[PDB]
Amino acid sequence: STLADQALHNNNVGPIIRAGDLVEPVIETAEIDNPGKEITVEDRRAYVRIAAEGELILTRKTLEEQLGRPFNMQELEINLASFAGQIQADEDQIRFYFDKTM
Amino acid sequence: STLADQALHNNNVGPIIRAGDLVEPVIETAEIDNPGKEITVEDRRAYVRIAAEGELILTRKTLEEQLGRPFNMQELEINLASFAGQIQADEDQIRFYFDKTM
Amino acid sequence: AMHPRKDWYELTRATNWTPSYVTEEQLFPERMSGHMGIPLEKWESYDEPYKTSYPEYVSIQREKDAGAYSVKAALERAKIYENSDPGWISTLKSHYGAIAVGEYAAVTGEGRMARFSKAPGNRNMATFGMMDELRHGQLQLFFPHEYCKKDRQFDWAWRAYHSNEWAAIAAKHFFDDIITGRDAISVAIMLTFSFETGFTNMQFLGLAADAAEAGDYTFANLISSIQTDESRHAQQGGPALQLLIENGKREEAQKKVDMAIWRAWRLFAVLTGPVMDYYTPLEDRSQSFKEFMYEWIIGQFERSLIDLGLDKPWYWDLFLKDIDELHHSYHMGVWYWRTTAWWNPAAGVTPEERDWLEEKYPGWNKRWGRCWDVITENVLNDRMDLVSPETLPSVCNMSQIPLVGVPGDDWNIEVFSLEHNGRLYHFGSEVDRWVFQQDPVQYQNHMNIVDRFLAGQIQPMTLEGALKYMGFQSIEEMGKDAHDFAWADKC
Amino acid sequence: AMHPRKDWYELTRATNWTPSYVTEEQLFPERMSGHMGIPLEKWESYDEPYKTSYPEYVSIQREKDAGAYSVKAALERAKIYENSDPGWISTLKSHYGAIAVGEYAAVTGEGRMARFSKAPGNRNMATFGMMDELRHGQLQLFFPHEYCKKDRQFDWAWRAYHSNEWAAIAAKHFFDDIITGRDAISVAIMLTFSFETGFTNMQFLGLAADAAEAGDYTFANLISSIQTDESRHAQQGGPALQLLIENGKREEAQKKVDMAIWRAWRLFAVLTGPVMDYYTPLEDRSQSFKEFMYEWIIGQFERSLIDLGLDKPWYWDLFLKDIDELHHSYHMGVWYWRTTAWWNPAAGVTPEERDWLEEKYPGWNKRWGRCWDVITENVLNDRMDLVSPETLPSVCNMSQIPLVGVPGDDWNIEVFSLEHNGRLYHFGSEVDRWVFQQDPVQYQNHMNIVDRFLAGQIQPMTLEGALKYMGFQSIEEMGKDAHDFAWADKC
Amino acid sequence: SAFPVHAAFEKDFLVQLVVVDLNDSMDQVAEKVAYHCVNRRVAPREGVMRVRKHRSTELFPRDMTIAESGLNPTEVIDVVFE
Amino acid sequence: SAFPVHAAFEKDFLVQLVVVDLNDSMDQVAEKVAYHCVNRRVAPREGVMRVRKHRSTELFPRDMTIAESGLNPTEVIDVVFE
Amino acid sequence: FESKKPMRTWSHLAEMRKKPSEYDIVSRKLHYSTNNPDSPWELSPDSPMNLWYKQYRNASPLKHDNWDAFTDPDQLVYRTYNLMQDGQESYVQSLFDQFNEREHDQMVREGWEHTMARCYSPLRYLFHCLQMSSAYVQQMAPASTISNCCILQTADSLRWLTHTAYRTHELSLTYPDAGLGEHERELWEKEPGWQGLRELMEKQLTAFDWGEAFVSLNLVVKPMIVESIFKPLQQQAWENNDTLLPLLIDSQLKDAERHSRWSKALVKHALENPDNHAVIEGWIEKWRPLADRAAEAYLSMLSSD
Amino acid sequence: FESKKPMRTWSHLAEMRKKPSEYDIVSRKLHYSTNNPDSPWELSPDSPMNLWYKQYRNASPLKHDNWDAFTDPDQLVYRTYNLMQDGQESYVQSLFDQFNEREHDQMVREGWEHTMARCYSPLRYLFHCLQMSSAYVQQMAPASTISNCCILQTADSLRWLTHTAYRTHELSLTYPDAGLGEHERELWEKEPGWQGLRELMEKQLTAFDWGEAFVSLNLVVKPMIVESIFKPLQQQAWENNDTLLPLLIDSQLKDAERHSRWSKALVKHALENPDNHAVIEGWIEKWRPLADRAAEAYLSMLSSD
Ligand SMILES: O=C(O)c1ccc(Br)cc1
Ligand SMILES: O=C(O)c1ccc(Br)cc1
Ligand SMILES: O=C(O)c1ccc(Br)cc1
Ligand SMILES: O=C(O)c1ccc(Br)cc1
Ligand SMILES: O=C(O)c1ccc(Br)cc1
Ligand SMILES: O=C(O)c1ccc(Br)cc1
Ligand SMILES: O=C(O)c1ccc(Br)cc1
Ligand SMILES: [Fe+3]
Ligand SMILES: [Fe+3]
Ligand SMILES: [Fe+3]
Ligand SMILES: [Fe+3]
Repeated sequence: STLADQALHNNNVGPIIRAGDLVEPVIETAEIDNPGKEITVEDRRAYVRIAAEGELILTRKTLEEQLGRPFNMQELEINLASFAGQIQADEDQIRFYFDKTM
Repeated sequence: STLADQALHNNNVGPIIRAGDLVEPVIETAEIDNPGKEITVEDRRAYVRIAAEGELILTRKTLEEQLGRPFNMQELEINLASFAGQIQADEDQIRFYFDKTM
Repeated sequence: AMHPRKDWYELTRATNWTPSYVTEEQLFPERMSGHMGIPLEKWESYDEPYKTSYPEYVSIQREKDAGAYSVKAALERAKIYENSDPGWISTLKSHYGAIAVGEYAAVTGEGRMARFSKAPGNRNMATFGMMDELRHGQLQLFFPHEYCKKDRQFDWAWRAYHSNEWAAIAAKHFFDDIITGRDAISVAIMLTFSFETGFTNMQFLGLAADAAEAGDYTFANLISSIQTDESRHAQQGGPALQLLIENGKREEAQKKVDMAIWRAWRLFAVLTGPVMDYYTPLEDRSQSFKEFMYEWIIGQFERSLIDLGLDKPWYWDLFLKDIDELHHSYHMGVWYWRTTAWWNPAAGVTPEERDWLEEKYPGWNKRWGRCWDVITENVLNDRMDLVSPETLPSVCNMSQIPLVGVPGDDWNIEVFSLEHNGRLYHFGSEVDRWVFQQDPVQYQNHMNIVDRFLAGQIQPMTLEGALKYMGFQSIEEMGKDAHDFAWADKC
Repeated sequence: AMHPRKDWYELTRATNWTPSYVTEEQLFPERMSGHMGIPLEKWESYDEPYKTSYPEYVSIQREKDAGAYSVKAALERAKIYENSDPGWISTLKSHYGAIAVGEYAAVTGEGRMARFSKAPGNRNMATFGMMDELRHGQLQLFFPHEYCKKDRQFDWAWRAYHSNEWAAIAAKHFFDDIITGRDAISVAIMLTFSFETGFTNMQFLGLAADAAEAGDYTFANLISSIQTDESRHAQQGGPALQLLIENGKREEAQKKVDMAIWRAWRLFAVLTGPVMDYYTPLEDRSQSFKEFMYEWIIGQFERSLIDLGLDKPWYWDLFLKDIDELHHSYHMGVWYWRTTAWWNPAAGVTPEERDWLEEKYPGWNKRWGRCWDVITENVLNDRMDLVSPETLPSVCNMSQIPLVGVPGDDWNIEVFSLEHNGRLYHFGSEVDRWVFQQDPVQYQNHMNIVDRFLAGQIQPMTLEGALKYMGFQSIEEMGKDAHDFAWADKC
Repeated sequence: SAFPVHAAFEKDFLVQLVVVDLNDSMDQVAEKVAYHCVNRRVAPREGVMRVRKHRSTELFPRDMTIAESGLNPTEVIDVVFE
Repeated sequence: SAFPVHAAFEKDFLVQLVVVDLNDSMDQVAEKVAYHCVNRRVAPREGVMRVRKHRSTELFPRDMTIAESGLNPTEVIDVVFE
Repeated sequence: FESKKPMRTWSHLAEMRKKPSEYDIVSRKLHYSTNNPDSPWELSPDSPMNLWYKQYRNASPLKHDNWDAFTDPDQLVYRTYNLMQDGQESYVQSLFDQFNEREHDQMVREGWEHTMARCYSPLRYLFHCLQMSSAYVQQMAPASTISNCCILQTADSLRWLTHTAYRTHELSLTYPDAGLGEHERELWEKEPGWQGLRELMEKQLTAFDWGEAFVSLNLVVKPMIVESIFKPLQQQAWENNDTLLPLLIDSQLKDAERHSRWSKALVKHALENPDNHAVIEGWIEKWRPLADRAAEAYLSMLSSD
Repeated sequence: FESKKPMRTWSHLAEMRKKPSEYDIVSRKLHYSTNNPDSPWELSPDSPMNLWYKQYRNASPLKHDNWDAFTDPDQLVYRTYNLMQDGQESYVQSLFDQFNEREHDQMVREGWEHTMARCYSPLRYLFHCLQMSSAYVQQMAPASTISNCCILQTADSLRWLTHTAYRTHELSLTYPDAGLGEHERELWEKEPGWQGLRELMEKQLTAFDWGEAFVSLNLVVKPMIVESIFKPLQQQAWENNDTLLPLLIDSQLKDAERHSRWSKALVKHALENPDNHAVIEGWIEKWRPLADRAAEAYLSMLSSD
């Protein structure tokens, strides 16, 4: 159908953060670390779907600054309930991304 | 006044346990470890006032059995919001008690 | 000082070796391993994209549980059980019964990979996976256990998978097919990729959104914490898929995904569909079942499947049509045969709800509404004999769920049947028949609950006999209307 | 293997020694230590009944905080600020403003003991006490901080103790008297025994009960967790009391308790009193202020005081009468002068509330009711000028709170005045005057806010001038009726 | 004697197991299926109920018996209105 | 000139600061206190308002001034009805 | 149907004399695959995995009519396991940090890096075999309480593997010319000292009967590793001024003793059926020779230099 | 008055260029007692404690216009301090457990127990003096950020005391005839090797000016303890086959370096006012000789038999 093809043909990537102390810091980090991407946020109360087109980076350093307490990248797992895109993760950041463009 | 007199002239001793996973195990332990005392319970939702006349003992062994997981007596501090009576505590039990009888 | 994981990680998965005292095929038998003849050396390129290490795992999982349990403990007196809409309580009962012991079975799916996958990174990530599923099974028994003393239906959080109740058979026939009953690579593709990036987001996050609207934070917080583990261990699937594709097995990979997605879809439509569009109180419906499907399965999962180099499933258009229709009929079946469920289905057809249903599924009142009109009139006229069944629904030989179609003004119903080795089988869709045909040895001698009834395995051959066969141990345990028909007053 | 604490505990508090290079009195000066001439050796019999050790403390406190913070995190979306009754929101504003920086000041009371108590066990338990109050100050800044962005009154969680606002002066005058302004032994008896086993149970647990009724579990869980620390460090008081009694200082100990309890009472009556009987919504009032007083102060605290060997205070009957009457007038004062508060007082006088007040305090309507009748009629007539003050209340020179009495049908009001060193002071009770006379050097040159107003320290001498002096920085910060007088619609 | 069929009644939402008799006419079979459908989830209507093999174009004659029909046990039929 | 008193008005709930003049009569003083009490928290009534030192048994004459009365600034007075 | 009241706990625990514990609530009677002898899994009764389980679980000569009553003597659940191991592992990680600060690896006796490269770093292969094998016993065991002990044992095997990987890499920083982190596979495949161990594990990993798997792994192989590998390595480390290895091995031995404790409890349970004595003794005598040769060849290699 | 929008954070932090951290929010500008120079506390301005603060805090020669701006370089708060120290303390307790299992104390060189009884166990007195002294700097310091560092330092001093109590008792189990746990007060009061330290601490505890208290405690006494007590003990433990004491002390030295870190940060903050250089240097010169004598007497005792 038209609605379904439109839904499939997206390039949205990014984290789905469960309700808790990481929601606002992750939204802020997405905005800061992807300047000139528009970040979209869908609030479903128990989780928030955060996305950008094609690629979205969260760096450890920015997330620590927005969270306001010491933060290692691996701890994001406590609150990363899902994500859109493939994930490329390391000690400095996580990148959500797609190989293809739809 | 008679109301104040009556309130003061009590010999109620025992733990005030805050809302959480220790309330029911502590009530059950008070009953088991003080056979032949009536245990009274006043439920104020955020806390529960558990008492007996003169002396109330909570043993570590009984509390561990009623709580259902390994438990050291010192941990009761996580949930012991207040108590009536003087306290004599050791690694095997806590005893709440009064020196005087009113 | 400590040395960063990137510098020693490779040694943690440098564990493949060339066997000399038994053969490679003796060590990794195809029936358990599923390597499709791809040589050991090829599997060494497997690169799990979501890594962890033992010291980090134990520390982080310690933290995750401390939060889940603290939240539960702090909210014991929030009056969820006492004050929630009974439709919400039924949602909890259905969830814990359908999920807890199935999570524990998933330990075995993960174990199958930990022992039999030829990819070393897969064997390690599957060890964390075994642990995660243990966590999930234990959390989902511990949490409902406090409600045993409130309601015998909560006993089914433990009992369901030990029963022959029809929905438990549907759950086990699915999970035993994709989790416990196939080789390691099949698990990687059908469980971790297909089911666990494709559907579990619906039941553990979509449902969490509804739980938060309903004000049940103990539950919302629990299941969203669980799904954080899934987001990690599910990432075992993609790299297996990529490896099959690189080694000429794209066709077989595609077939496994196409099968697993359809099988998951049918079970999901009977369990989550009615929860999202009927049991959850209208005011707490964050989105409709279809809207959540388009978010999680179409927008997220299917787009990811394409990014990885697979194609849309061949049955795409049938699937889209099914999302509009199937769960409305599955709901109607579960409610009409509510006595056979271990939860209390809510009818969900007050006028205000029917307005919402019409908005979300235009044409609903001229279809399912026609059946609900007859049902509603009988309740209003105290003709309750007519709102309880006196026969069995016909059941799919694949999904184990009743054979349904679209009722009312443009009635259409189709059963897809097959004669095979002296038996007549009936399937609820073209795709369900196709699944059977892909692997008849997996399925052919299985007998669904109606087959058993007809063969004499259910005695006495009566409603009560079937209910006792299904494991009900008291009158209280059988499903009833969630609101004791109080909803008809609004009609 | 590990050796149990009982076997090495004595060594942790074997730390007294006989000074040789300075005198005992130089090391423990009476003005900071408060030993009353009791020799070093006698203090070694001090035996804290609620012990802990460093490794256990850090482990257990780590756990307590993990729970408090997880609960806050899991409930951020519960919409407490948005959906709570405004009276409940004002209760939070009052609490955090009155409490957070005062908890931090309590660190200094504990530090006073850690350095200057002659009892080794007291110095160690006070070190844990310093840490506990640090925790309490930090929690009760961190928690309200999220509401800064919603409402400027929450700035006062930090700002209040930095202001000359009248209620902050009352809080500071009390806590500086019993916490930071006296010797170590006075702290042990006035703070840890009197205030902390006597009254904090009310504000932290009685209020937690109302909070749980109101469905604010983040707050209820926080403050009850805080009180678990109090239950331990408050037990520094009893053994000090017992030691003074054994060493011939019973009369001194009795006087310190009598003073601390009364001082605590007057502040508690202006802060917690109106919260429990007026700001908390009627349906959330677990017990009345008086009922809680009889549970916690009479039934628990006064009974424990008698058990330890002290007597009922000389002012017993006066105290009982005050419990029936004082907070009703204090509430009326806070409300009528609401523009000077940093929270929005709820009037709490709809008919249904007035009925509850009458049941809980027979005769209420013929007393305070009479004033509320005049107020209500002016609101209904839109004469709002008549429900805002154009002068200042007269204020007690001890408690820093307005001088009040019983209004209406059996009007009775008494000021207890005193000439001292060429100055005229006014006190709101016989006991407050007596507290002054116990230690004039502590109080004599202090000027209350009305003294300052009359001395020309507050310019201009108007409402605006007083509001500027009290530290308000915007219109929003000034207290208003919690419901914007919507309660008048029910009258 | 007992003969199980799976039956789909017109305007209903499902197929049900209905046990009929080998010697039932199609009229009798239709009435046995209707018992589990009409006034339960399907509104009653005027008309003559007919039986056919599932999704078939051709209808069985009204007086034809299950035995004469060639139907096998557990085959699917529809009950529809002419 | 300004003369502060602390005044308690009959049937009110508190004592308030009220600044009067040194040469005000007791009648003028009573009216200055009444401004802050009557029709705010105290019902108006008929009768003559009288001034006395706090809780004293004797009333100041109506026409006596603050200066004549012997009151000191910041002393407490009651305003009560005959 | 009868009318019955709510139960205090699961119906299967409702007759317990004592209050059910966390362990009981979350651990007991979870394998529904043992309920139907003819159809372990809800599929065709002769599906491949159904045939596998009928042969390798249901048909084991090791027999008991209530395996589900088995109890882990430690009564571990996921939550308590992680509390315990975060404690032990934090401790080990702290030792690594501090010994590294103190430049421990520089002070070991000349040549110790070569003994480590030959005798220690390839332990990652051995430990991974224990991990794979433990996962096999997990998926085949006829009670969830047994399977749970095996899950935790699988995790512990990975813990040891990871210690070994970490220390192999770390040692290679001080001693970059010893083949550390480079030659382990070749040693595992070609070096005589490893070949007894490799043959033992390749064969053990192909013992598919659940009982034989359990006995060979936990009663034969693992105790041999304690007495013939772990302890002799501690003794050699001491002779060579490696003070870190003995402490690390002591932490690993806690896990090993725990594995032995649950295994012994399972033996005791099994022995309720007198027929099982001969079954177990038979498997022990079958596997003992391979274990003894594995140990001999390893020790002969270790005592070289 | 005007109508203003809500602020993102506390009014005093609202002009920060970046988002306030947990540390900033819960730690900064909490001493209201510095607001009114005439009345630190809300009482009579010449109440005894007001006179105490006006003399010993407000009138200190160590001056700065904004002590509140001081920042703990580690930015510790209660929550993060407990996370850190539960890690470090659980490690030390694990060392105690394992070294006890291995019977470490039995293997120390002959006579070491007597050196411990004399030079180690009476450290509980010195550490308690540091604890009392740290609590004094807490209660007198003119900024809450300074006082917070002092609170945590007070707790660390008690941690060290507790280590010493635990080990004194433990040692005495193996060596019951050495006066361990029995004679420490006598040694602290009468043994020449302790008299320099005791004179130093009795005098330091009577330096009531906050600045002098801070300088003498953190810039003179505590660094002396590191170089003249902690490190020499580690060296002597090494010569006597005590392998536990050096690890214990390394954990305590982590705390000691943390104390030096915040202290140096406070010094740097103070030196923004040029006048403070002469003030600090003068207190250092004043206190150094006592500290040197303390160290010398302690080392002579540690070196003998
Ligand atoms: O460094 C990594 O590989 C990494 C970091 C964070 C997360 Br979540 C997962 C993996
Ligand atoms: O052993 C003790 O001394 C003890 C035990 C429990 C608690 Br709570 C407090 C003290
Ligand atoms: O793999 C999973 O996570 C899973 C599997 C089955 C069920 Br029921 C729930 C979860
Ligand atoms: O000691 C205490 O716990 C305390 C002191 C003051 C305030 Br405000 C709150 C608590
Ligand atoms: O508290 C108890 O003693 C108890 C509880 C449940 C069961 Br089953 C058995 C005993
Ligand atoms: O654990 C063992 O070593 C063992 C166990 C059972 C039997 Br029978 C023989 C030996
Ligand atoms: O810490 C020191 O050693 C020091 C500090 C400040 C000055 Br000025 C001189 C020396
Ligand atoms: Fe799971
Ligand atoms: Fe999963
Ligand atoms: Fe506190
Ligand atoms: Fe306190």
